[PDB]
Amino acid sequence: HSDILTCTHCQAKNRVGAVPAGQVPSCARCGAALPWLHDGTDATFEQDLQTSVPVLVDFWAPWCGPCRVMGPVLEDLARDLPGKVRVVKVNVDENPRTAARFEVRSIPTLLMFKDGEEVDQMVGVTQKAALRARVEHLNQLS
Ligand SMILES: [Zn+2]
Repeated sequence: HSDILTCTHCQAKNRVGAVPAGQVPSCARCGAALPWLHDGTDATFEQDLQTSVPVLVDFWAPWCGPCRVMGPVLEDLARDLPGKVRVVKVNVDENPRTAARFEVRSIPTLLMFKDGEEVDQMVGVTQKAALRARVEHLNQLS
């Protein structure tokens, strides 16, 4: 599974799938760290968690009103913190095993993982500044 990550600096489209642990996606044209935001599936979820950077898993659905608001916020978060967070979007309509696994009840639900373990949970709309603060906090590496 692969997704296009667009470089903020030179505009290059970068098709990126699995990322070796210890590394973060970078632009193949100019070298800059990419905004690491992409779709995740039941099939890919365990691999999506195998990174060092904080992993922000966004359970969303087409019919969910607040998801239309939260999408752009997560997009800005990944752009502002390129390579310091991995945003994994999980369409619950299409990925029922992972939604059930984490006992998702409200849409949107945002879960934050660190080294494979759930470390935070945010139901409903969350301000981007609070998200940024929790991500930099986790980047202290704790
Ligand atoms: Zn670039």
